[PDB]
Amino acid sequence: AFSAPAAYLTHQQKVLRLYKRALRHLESWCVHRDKYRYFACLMRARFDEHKNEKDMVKATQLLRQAEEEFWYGQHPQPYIFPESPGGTSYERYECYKVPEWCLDDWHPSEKAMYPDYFAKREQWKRLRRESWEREVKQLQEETPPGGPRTEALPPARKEGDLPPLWWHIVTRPRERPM
Amino acid sequence: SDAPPLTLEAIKDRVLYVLKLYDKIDPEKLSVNSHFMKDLGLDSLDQVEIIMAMEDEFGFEIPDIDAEKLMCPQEIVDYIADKKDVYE
Amino acid sequence: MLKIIIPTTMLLPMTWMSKHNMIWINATVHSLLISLISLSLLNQLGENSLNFSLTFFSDSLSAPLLVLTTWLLPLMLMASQSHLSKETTTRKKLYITMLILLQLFLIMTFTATELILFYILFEATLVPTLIIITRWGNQTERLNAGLYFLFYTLAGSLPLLVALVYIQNTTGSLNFLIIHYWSHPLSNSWSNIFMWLACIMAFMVKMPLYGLHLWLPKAHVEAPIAGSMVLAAVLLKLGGYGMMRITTILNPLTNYMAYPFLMLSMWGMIMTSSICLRQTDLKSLIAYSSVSHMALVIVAIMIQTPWSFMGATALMIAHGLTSSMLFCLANTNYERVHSRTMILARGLQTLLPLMATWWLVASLTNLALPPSINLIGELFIITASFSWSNITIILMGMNMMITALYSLYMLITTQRGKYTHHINNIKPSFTRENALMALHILPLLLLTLNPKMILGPLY
Amino acid sequence: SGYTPDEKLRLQQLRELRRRWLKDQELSPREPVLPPRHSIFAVTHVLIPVWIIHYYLKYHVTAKPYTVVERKPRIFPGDTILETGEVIPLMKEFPDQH
Amino acid sequence: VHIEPRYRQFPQLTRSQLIQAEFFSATMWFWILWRFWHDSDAVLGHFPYPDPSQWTDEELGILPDDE
Amino acid sequence: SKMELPDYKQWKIEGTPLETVQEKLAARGLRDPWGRNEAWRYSGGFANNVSFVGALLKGFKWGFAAFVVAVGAEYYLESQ
Amino acid sequence: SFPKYKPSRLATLPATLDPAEYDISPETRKAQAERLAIRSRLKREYLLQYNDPNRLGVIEDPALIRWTYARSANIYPNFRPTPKTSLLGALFGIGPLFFWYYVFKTDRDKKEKLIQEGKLDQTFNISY
Amino acid sequence: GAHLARRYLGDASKEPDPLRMPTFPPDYGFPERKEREMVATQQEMNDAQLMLQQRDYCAHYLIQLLKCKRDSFPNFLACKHEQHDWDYCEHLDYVKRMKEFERERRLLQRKKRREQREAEMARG
Amino acid sequence: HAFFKAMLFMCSGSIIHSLNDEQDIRKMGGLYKAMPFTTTALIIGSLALTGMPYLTGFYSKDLIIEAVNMSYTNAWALLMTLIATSLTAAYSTRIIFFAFLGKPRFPPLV
Ligand SMILES: CCCCCCCCCCCCCCCCC[C@@H](O)O[C@H](CO[C@H](O)CCCCCCCCCCCCCCC)COP(=O)(O)OCC[N+](C)(C)C
Ligand SMILES: CCCCCCCC/C=C\CCCCCCCC(=O)O[C@H](COC(=O)CCCCCCC/C=C/CCCCCCCC)COP(=O)(O)OCCN
Ligand SMILES: CCCCCCCCCCCC(=O)SCCNC(=O)CCNC(=O)[C@H](O)C(C)(C)COP(=O)(O)O
Repeated sequence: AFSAPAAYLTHQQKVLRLYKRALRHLESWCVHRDKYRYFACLMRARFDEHKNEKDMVKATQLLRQAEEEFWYGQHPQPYIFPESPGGTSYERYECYKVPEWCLDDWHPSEKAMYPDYFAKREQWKRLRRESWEREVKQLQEETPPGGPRTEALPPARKEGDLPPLWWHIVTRPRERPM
Repeated sequence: SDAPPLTLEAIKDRVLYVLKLYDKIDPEKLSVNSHFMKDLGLDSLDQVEIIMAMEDEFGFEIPDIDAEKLMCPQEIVDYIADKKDVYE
Repeated sequence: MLKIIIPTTMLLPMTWMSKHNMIWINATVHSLLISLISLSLLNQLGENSLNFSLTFFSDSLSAPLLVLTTWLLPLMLMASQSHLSKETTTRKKLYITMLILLQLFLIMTFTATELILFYILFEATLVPTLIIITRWGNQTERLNAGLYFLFYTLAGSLPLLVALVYIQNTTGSLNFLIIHYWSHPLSNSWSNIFMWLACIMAFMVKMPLYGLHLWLPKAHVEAPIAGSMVLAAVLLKLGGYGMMRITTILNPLTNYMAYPFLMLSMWGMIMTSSICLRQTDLKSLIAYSSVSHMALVIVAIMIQTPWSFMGATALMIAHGLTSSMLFCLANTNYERVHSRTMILARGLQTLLPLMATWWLVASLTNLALPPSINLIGELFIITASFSWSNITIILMGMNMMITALYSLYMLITTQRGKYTHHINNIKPSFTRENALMALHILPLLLLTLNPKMILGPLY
Repeated sequence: SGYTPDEKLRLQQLRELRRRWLKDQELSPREPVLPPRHSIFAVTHVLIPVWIIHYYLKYHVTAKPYTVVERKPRIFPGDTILETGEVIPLMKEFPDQH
Repeated sequence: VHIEPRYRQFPQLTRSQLIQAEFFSATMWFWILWRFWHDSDAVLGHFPYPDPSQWTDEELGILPDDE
Repeated sequence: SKMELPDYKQWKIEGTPLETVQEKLAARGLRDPWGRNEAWRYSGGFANNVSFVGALLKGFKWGFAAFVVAVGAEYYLESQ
Repeated sequence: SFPKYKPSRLATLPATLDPAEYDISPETRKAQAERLAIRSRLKREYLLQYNDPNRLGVIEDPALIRWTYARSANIYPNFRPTPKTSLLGALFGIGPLFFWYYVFKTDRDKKEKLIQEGKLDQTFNISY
Repeated sequence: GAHLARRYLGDASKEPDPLRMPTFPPDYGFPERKEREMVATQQEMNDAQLMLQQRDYCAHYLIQLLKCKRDSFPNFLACKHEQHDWDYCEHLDYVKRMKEFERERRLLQRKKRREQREAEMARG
Repeated sequence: HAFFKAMLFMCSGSIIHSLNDEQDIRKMGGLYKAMPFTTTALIIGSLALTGMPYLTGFYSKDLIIEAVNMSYTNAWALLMTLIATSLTAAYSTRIIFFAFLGKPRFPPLV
């Protein structure tokens, strides 16, 4: 969610992700904590059995048949954390998230209430306006001629610089905005 | 009403709690700045079990791409804080 | 009928002699006043129509249509003055003049005593509409749309002219009263079959009948907002009114000449409703919905029962109000984001709540929620069709489902979800837009209390 | 394994900025600067509406035939009518299978 | 009534919720026992079920197969 | 208000099913390094829980006592 | 070993069950890097306008415009009368009309010749 | 159930069919049969508005129960004797129907036994 | 059915709110003691749903099963009705066993 993805997953990343998925589905099957703990240790052991394999081909085939086993034996209804992409509360509070630019269309009578908040907002807007050009120039400096290669962004490097393209990351609404 | 807003201090106490409840980590020599692989001598599977314990702790799931890099307790604290919108 | 007509004509020099900054105010005030005066045609005798003079008469079929026309003019003025702000004074006066001439032609067409005068006014409505579409249309495609709107209409209406003059040569009159009292059966011959077709096809293409409907998405989508409003609310109803009048000289031939038109209208009802489910343009969706509704009206007129005629009248009025409201709602968002694509702006309920309420109410009347008059008309037509044949319920039932589907699809796509992150120029709703929506909606809701007014002559 | 130097530095900078923004979303002690009988519910919500309805039913709705129709009341053997003073005889001396 | 979290311990209980819960459970059981004392017929049946093979042919009116 | 965490030193898996898991895993040459994380689910007020039939019969004692009191009063009242 | 999962149209093949992602060659990795680069260049172009302070309005997307144009206006210029196009057009266009004509005409003929017989149970049917 | 097992698996010829029953005359095996009488008049069941399925041979006890429930209204637990009487009449009606079923079954078995075995004594 | 099914839903809601908007029963542990009143209410509602004698469920459901047993009815429908009557007891049991008995399985911030 926060990190730039890479062009591909390594064998090691695939193996770790399969480890996590197998553990979570096993916990879904093994409801109770002790029984899950037992079978999770058995899983870790069966996983460690092929830990130090040097033949890449046989390691790949082990991973492949392990994925086939996981698919045949997965839980049809695994546990999902409530705010996770399948959870019962996944996007529950998206109707409460209002972008900050809406505050500029407020009537002056609405901004009469909350004077301090809006003064501090004018300060933030000044900051963004005075940082933008340095951000653009820095991004043009640090980027190869054939366009960027990944979605990674550089930090600030000078005295009063801000990390380029920061406004919509810093001014997110909230995750419980009301 | 529901739960009180999380404070970085409660977060970090909780992460350290789960970390000393882990058998492969020395309690009298674990610090908020201890590297998992480098200082405590763990491997990737230990680190995976640690993130899974952290999601069991705080009741929210962490994506695999982001986790690959939570290699010290302070990084877990920062991740949870920036995710749940805690500044203090 | 002169009392309604002269003031409408007066509106013309009143707007040509007004100050540059008062044209909208003056036109709106006096349009509303004219609408109020017209409201007095709803008093109907019962047994027969009110015959003011040899030239004009009003019916219970006619009275609802006239009130809707006069009421639609001020709403068109409210909807127009936003996108016409940059225009010169003379061109704004010309636009208002087009709208006034259109209202004048429409009022006369509905009340003309005889068919030749009805034909002339029914055809005269083409010129201001074409000028509005092609001169004030936003896109390049408007020129093509204008040609489609003109040619489809004339290809139907010229055989009607030939048929009408032939009928007056053989009968001696085209006055509607004489036509009714001296009606005689149409034999089953090739001559009578082609007379039937020439009497029917113009009104069929006006409705439009499925398969002769291709002009309508073009013209209704490429027109300015007031053009679209008058094209959907009133101009489609010329076909229904004319067919209801003309089918008195066509019996008993209609008994079997109606079969292909009934088949086309029922299956094309299903077809256009399904089309609305996969539409990327928001105006295109409202246009096809209009087509689906008018297919129902065509069925009602072709089966020739009192319940079907009552349902057809109610559905014509209700559709005229709802379709105009939906076009105005789409135009507000278009004014914001300058694109007609439906998935461009999403989650608008978070940014504009009262406009979301207007959207919900318009979508609820479009799917004919009881006890709205949309459902009154649809239910009466469905019952008459059931009497005509019990198998029509399958087609009617299917249509009801698909209509609910695409109506709520439009509502959910535009109002719900999360807002597009990039668009940041969605300003609060203006008082003008909210008042326009309310002036569409309040009359429809008010009509439920007194259903008989929009029911028609058969009632 | 883990972040790169630039990744960590940028996350730290963005973190400081975000925490300042969240801190400044707080309200000061004055922010909402706003500009300048016991049985009353049962009488306006139960008593007044039942006055209007009972008036409406008693003098308007029941002023026309067949608007309020009540199914006729059950009669049993041994009952006494109120209007005529009739008495319906009892019912045929049961076989008395006690 | 101010209850605060406890972090891995059994939550804090008030006397009111316990007394009310026990009172209503006991009420349900008392009601069931009272009813079964007074209306045991509604569960066990009241009228005897007859056995058709207990039926003579004199009361049942069939002749002895020679007529 | 402002509580803090109990000492982590107390969560011990002995006397709990986690001890049985530990011994059954030692019988395989394995070990569980997470049991002290779960020990709190068995340690305290969650030590002893009822069975299903004992749960359905929650308020049966008080209810039966009140029922017998009432039917004894019936025994003793229609004697007037 | 275990029963196999076979994909279909409305339930596709999972990525971990795809033999293609376990048979990797250097050309595959170069393709993946090219795709990532294209995604990255597009992302930067979008974020430079998204974060711009002076930008007010709706950022215009040529991909969306291409989609709507292809779905509406580009369809007829690319149409050819083909055996497939013609047969499908005839079927889906006039088939249902004649089907429904047959159904309704048959039903109404039955009902009318049934009325002529004096046999329909039309009592109480005043409204029509 | 056992009657269903006998009818659907055994020879269904030997079991009464619930739809077409009785097939034998009501006076066949009996010398004299007293025809069932009624205690409640048509007018009484019409003035009580019982229901058209509650107007059986037990309806007088139902009128008893209904009048007694209306009379002792607030005490909804006072109509116990009346309810028991109506229930008992209904139970006796039901056992009469069971006797009819059983009577029908025996006759069919008896008729088959006598008819085809006189065919037996006629075949030799 | 209105009474006890509305009560069952309200009990489930109190559970969900107490456990931080969690609805999966696999993460609900021993609440028989932690939520005593909710437990009492859900047990009484489960006993009413299953037709426990002299309860609201009993008059309505036991009479229905009695009438379905003693009428000229489709045999398959009767068999399916009986199997469903057993299924009702089983699902009710699943909720109580999983949600109220055993050890806690929810996160530690109680
Ligand atoms: C895409 C949308 C377009 C709009 C839809 C327009 C619909 C127009 C269709 C007209 C409906 C029917 C027309 C005439 C009714 C019957 C037609 C004929 O086939 O019926 C038989 C007629 O027999 C034969 O069929 C003769 C007609 C065959 C020649 C016509 C060519 C039809 C081919 C289809 C071409 C498509 C036409 C539409 C162009 C777009 C009846 O037998 P008969 O009793 O003896 O004749 C009755 C007339 N009498 C009494 C004077 C004798
Ligand atoms: C936008 C598309 C709309 C297309 C509409 C086209 C169809 C219109 C209906 C038919 C048009 C021509 C009808 C003629 C007008 C009626 C006049 C009339 O009734 O006179 C008839 C004459 O009838 C005719 O001559 C008509 C013959 C047709 C000539 C033109 C053919 C054009 C195409 C005909 C088929 C198309 C009609 C339906 C198409 C609908 C659109 C798809 C009888 O008079 P007599 O000559 O005196 O006969 C008795 C004395 N001996
Ligand atoms: C009920 C749900 C279904 C469950 C079914 C799932 C079945 C799973 C069976 C077991 C799967 C295997 O053995 S998969 C066999 C794969 N073999 C190898 O990976 C050998 C080479 N080892 C390495 O590359 C690294 O050491 C690595 C191991 C990645 C760790 O690295 P760190 O230490 O640097 O983190």
